[PDB]
Amino acid sequence: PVEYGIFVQRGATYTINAAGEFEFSGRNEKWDQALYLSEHFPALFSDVP
Amino acid sequence: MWHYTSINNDTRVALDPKPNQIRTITKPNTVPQLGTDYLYTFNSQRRSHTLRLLGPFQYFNFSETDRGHPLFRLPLKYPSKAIPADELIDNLHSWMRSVHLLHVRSEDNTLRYNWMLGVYARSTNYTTPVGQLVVNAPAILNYSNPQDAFNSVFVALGIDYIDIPITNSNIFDDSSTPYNVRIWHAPTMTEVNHILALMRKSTLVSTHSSWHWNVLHTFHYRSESDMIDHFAAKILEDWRQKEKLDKGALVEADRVIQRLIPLSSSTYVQRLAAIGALYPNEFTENVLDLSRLSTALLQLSDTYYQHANDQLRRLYRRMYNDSRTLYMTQRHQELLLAQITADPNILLYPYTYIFTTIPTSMNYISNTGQGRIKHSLTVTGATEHDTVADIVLGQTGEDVITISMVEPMSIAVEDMYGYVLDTPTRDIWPADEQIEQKGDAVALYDTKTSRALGMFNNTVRIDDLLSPLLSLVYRTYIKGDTMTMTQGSLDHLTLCAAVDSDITFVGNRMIAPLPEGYIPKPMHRNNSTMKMLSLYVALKKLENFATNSYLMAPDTSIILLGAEREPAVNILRRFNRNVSNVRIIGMGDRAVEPNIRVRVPFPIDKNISADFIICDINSYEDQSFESMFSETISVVTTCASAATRALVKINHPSEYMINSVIERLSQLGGVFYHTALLKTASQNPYSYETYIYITPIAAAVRFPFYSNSAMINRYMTAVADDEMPIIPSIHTVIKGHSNTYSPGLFCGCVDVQSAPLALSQLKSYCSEATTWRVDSDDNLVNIIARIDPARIALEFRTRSNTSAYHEYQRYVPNGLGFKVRKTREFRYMHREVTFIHKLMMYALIREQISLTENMTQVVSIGGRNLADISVVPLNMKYVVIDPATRIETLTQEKKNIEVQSRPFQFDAANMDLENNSIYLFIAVIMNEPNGAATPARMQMDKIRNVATAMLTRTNCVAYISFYEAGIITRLDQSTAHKTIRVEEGRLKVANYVPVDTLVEADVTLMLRDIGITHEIIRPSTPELIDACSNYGIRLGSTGGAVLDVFNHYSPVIKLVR
Amino acid sequence: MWHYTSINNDTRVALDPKPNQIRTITKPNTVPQLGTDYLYTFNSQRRSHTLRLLGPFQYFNFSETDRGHPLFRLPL
Amino acid sequence: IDHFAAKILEDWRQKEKLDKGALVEADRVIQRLIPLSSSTYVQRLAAIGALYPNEFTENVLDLSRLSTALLQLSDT
Ligand SMILES: Nc1nc2c(ncn2[C@@H]2O[C@H](COP(=O)(O)OP(=O)(O)OP(=O)(O)O)[C@@H](O)[C@H]2O)c(=O)[nH]1
Ligand SMILES: Nc1nc2c(ncn2[C@@H]2O[C@H](COP(=O)(O)OP(=O)(O)OP(=O)(O)O)[C@@H](O)[C@H]2O)c(=O)[nH]1
Ligand SMILES: Nc1nc2c(ncn2[C@@H]2O[C@H](COP(=O)(O)OP(=O)(O)OP(=O)(O)O)[C@@H](O)[C@H]2O)c(=O)[nH]1
Ligand SMILES: C[S@@+](CC[C@H](N)C(=O)[O-])C[C@H]1O[C@@H](n2cnc3c(N)ncnc32)[C@H](O)[C@@H]1O
Ligand SMILES: C[S@@+](CC[C@H](N)C(=O)[O-])C[C@H]1O[C@@H](n2cnc3c(N)ncnc32)[C@H](O)[C@@H]1O
Ligand SMILES: [Mg+2]
Ligand SMILES: [Mg+2]
Repeated sequence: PVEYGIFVQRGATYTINAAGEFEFSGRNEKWDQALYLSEHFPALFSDVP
Repeated sequence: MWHYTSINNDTRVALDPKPNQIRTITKPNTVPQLGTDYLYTFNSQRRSHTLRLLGPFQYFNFSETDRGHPLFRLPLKYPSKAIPADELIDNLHSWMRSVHLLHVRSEDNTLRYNWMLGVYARSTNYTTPVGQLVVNAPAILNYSNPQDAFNSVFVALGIDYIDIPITNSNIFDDSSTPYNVRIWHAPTMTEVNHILALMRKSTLVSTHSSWHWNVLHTFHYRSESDMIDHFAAKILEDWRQKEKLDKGALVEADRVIQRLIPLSSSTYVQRLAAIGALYPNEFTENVLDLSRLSTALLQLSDTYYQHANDQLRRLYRRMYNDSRTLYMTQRHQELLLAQITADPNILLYPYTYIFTTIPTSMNYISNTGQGRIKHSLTVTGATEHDTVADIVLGQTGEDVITISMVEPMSIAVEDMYGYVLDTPTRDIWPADEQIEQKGDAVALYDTKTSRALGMFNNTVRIDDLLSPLLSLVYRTYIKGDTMTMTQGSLDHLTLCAAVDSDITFVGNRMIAPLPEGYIPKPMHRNNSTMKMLSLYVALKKLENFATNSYLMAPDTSIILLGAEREPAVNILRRFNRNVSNVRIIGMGDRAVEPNIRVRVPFPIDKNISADFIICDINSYEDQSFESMFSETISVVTTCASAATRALVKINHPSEYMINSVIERLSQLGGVFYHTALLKTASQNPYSYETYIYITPIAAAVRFPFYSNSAMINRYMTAVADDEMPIIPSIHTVIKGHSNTYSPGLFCGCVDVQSAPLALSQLKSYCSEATTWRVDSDDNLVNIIARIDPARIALEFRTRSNTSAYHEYQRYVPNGLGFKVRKTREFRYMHREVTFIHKLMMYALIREQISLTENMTQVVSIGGRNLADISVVPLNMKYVVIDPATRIETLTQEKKNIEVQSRPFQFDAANMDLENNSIYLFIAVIMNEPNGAATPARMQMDKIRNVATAMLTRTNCVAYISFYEAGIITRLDQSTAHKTIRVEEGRLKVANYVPVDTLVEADVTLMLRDIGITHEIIRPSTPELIDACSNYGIRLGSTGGAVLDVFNHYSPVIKLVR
Repeated sequence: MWHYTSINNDTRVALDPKPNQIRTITKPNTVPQLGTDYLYTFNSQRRSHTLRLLGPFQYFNFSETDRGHPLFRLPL
Repeated sequence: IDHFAAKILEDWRQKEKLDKGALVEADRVIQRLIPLSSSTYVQRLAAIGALYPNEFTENVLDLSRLSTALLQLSDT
């Protein structure tokens, strides 16, 4: 629960920026496949420490 | 120094081991050592472990079997703290044993070992065709010519390329790699040209200007962003390297152009290649923030895409249109040519343009990293402003800037216990003087003293003023850090006042260590605690001046007549614990135990006596003057009768009150009373309350009555104020050249582009202005800038609005401050006493000057850096005659200020006083132009010359400041003079050489002999309140103790015609 | 000394951060420090723990998820 | 009642500083609350709180049970 809080505060998604930096959502939204084509990715697989 | 001087060399090839070393490249017998074999580190903030193998191993692919080793399990094993060095060394060593590269050692000295292929084949566990080739023919890894190292494997495999995974530099992160490198079979330059041209037909690939092992290799990125971070890291590398070559220093550069060439890439990479090629001045200036490097580069490419400079814009655009070409400066190309000369068959990128670099004259200021920039704004500059729009400063959070009402005073602990004396002057007290002084005293008391004086006396309490120092001493005693101090030292007293517990030394100069688990609470102090302590120290200093120990003598006693809790009685009882037989008691009408509760005058029955008495009596009740008078008189009467050394308080020290007290001591039979007015450093800075010091002496006291004494004038000059006290405003709008701002300070924030503008506008009021961005990513710059009246009196003399705006725009964006820490500005900053006395001088002379009619100009001889400018009205011309003054003909012409820049000639024949002029001689008469003090007879002589020279002029007014002799008599007996001294009987203000002082009587007699009209005036209390209000200054403690005796004894002669 | 001399000001508004600081108002990179970020104390007589967050955080509602964090389990 | 009493302490202290005439960074000129609807006992608290009785300056009341002291004071 604790690490989950620390992770999910960052956001459940992110977008790669035009500069290439990651930009996490900051929000705990449930993912939907409609997002798969959206700019967003799931945050678990960001591989960002 | 144009030509680049660099030894180019294939460092990656140099890193490849001779084959014989491969057997022991792991150094299996000996443990890996930090800083040689590896470089472990733990970023505790990020909580991220980072192990970096050194030497050949820095390039190392890991088989999944290698990852199954415990050494890689360690960072997960220690989420919080650093991996202990024993476990790191042991595990890394065992894994180092675990690795063994395939090789065939051979005698040839020309041979190397294809370490890349060796480790790679190992990491795949020899399942790739390269792995089979190596496992079957390990000798193929040996190579003489670096290129044929791969050509052998290509001809042997029949492939046109291999695609090697890249190493992650830290071995702990296992994250998927951004890209992989692809080694090509292209032995000739022509094959390389073909592979490049084909490479421009396919997505997300890029390559180096030249390749290691002289074999062509192309990066292939798994995503666009990965390419962007790669390109940015390389642009940093080439920019730094070119920065070293430009300085001309020899460099061991791996290749002349360290940055990448896109072959196929997105728009954003083509932008990166273009600004990267440009070598923009902005990198050398540190204008970009490197925290988010690629972003900075994108924005920079934006500014270049539509640059004001046509050359730079057309050059950037050209670089963007043909990104596959490698643009490079001519100085690079000559290096490339030298390299082609040394190694004729070397491969390097064929498509290249040699542009001429475009010079830019704009040197941006910069300094990344913590630290606010403390600007000193110029009054004027090259920029001409015209009707500048008002510059709103944004609201700022307390997360960034807090505004404490008063600056706590930084000070040595001993200085708190200093005090100043003022001995009586008058030999007699005529009855008419009694009626006059009583009239002034009753009239003053009946209408309460100045409201602004009260606002200051209550805003700046001594207790909160000394608080950080006392709490600091308590905080060090609690940690056990404090150790040595003398038994009688003032530091011992401060220690007794910092902590509730009894202290006992284990021996000389060594206090007892705290018992374990015991942390005694800080000693409780009301506002009058430190003051009572200082009056005690003053009593010990008055019994004899030689003493360093402040402990009472055995079989002696003291009383603190004013008492409630009376914490000082407790701190004193605790200070003298090792002394036998020392009675110490409070004795107020409000007294709590230990202190006895009793009214003063003492009951006829009760017997009270002591060798010392510190009265602090002060009725809370509002009362008629007759009752306050009789009460204070009876208080001093019993205080004198009960002790040989009373130290009575006087709440309303009018000349009438103190003199009546002396008349009362004169009335008592058979005991003549020496007496002196006194004021400690521990008193509230603005209190006019004074401690009269009574003591019998066998001789009758010549000159016992007071008249125009310093401590008294600190009180009586204060009176009901015509205007309401000036509350310090916090301005947020910076109008251009308004002159409408009340005393206080600008504070707030602005967008950083607007920052140079605001500095160009707040320069009109603020003399100096601190600024800072709070973060690299936060565009606003916070700005604090207090309003200096001297800067106003200077800048508003004429309507021109020039400033150094062109300099300030050099600052943006990194050049004007950075600080994450919250900053705490004060509405009332600390100042040394001499400066405040100077401002009181300026207030007195300015109010005196506004009264005069029809005066053409103010001539401040010895005016230094325009320091007297606050006095002179904005209309009349100002003139400086100080040799020390710097010349600024633009500022002089623009602000109506003539500057002689020559020594003044005091000889009467050389004198040239104009009619209708105001000649300022503020503390200039006492020194020679080189700074050596003039002898006092020479001072009185030059005063006599300025006096006689003015005798002819129809309208003129001199203001000759000088020091009265009496002050040396007072500072010989006082203690609270950290700045002022008395070296061999001469005054020594600030850092100036000691200077002999004039006597007031001989000077007034001399001016009577001259026949000139004269008046010896000094600044008053209201002038002090004016200085402190207008400047945003609080007086401080030692300054408040010495200011009365010092300012009263720096008279300003007022010659007039 | 009759007239009151006071600078009135909306301190609660002053406590509200500029929006840019909100990203780092937690100061996520660096540990909270006593007396600046928080003010812990333990009244041993009353046996009562008392943690008081400083700065903007002094005004802070807690989601029940926030209460499920171990930090709030400490006094027990 | 406890809220009103805490606010009466606050306004009494602040007014105690303004009466001494020292400059103060007060958040608002009258720190204490105004009942809009309340029981009798709160109306008493608002009344003595408004009075600024000499008894606070003299420390005649005991602050250990502040509201009670204020109720008795409103009685007197
Ligand atoms: N797997 C593996 N990769 C290597 C080896 N040597 C070099 N590389 C990779 O080759 C790429 C380009 O080679 P270099 O030109 O020597 O390295 P670089 O481009 O100057 O950048 P750095 O490797 O960070 O110093 C780099 O990204 C390295 O990761 C090796 O021995 N084994
Ligand atoms: N070389 C280069 N071209 C640019 C740049 N910015 C815009 N362009 C040109 O403008 C076209 C698209 O313009 P925009 O959509 O406004 O660019 P952008 O992606 O929004 O980037 P920004 O200008 O920072 O807002 C591109 O095809 C480019 O040719 C730049 O920074 N560098
Ligand atoms: N404003 C005010 N009115 C009071 C106070 N005490 C009594 N009264 C008046 O008296 C009426 C009721 O009197 P009591 O019943 O004796 O009051 P109480 O609640 O017993 O309180 P005590 O007088 O302390 O015994 C109320 O309606 C009030 O109008 C007081 O302290 N303040
Ligand atoms: C300004 S207070 C400071 C007292 C003491 N210095 C302390 O440690 O707090 C002076 C006290 O003297 C008391 N006092 C007033 N008139 C007195 C009198 N006539 N005789 C004895 N004490 C008196 C008052 O109660 C007042 O609280
Ligand atoms: C006390 S300082 C400046 C006076 C005043 N406090 C101020 O700041 O404007 C006096 C300066 O006058 C200069 N000075 C000394 N003798 C002078 C002389 N005979 N004529 C003109 N200037 C003199 C010295 O260089 C010295 O720095
Ligand atoms: Mg490299
Ligand atoms: Mg509040």
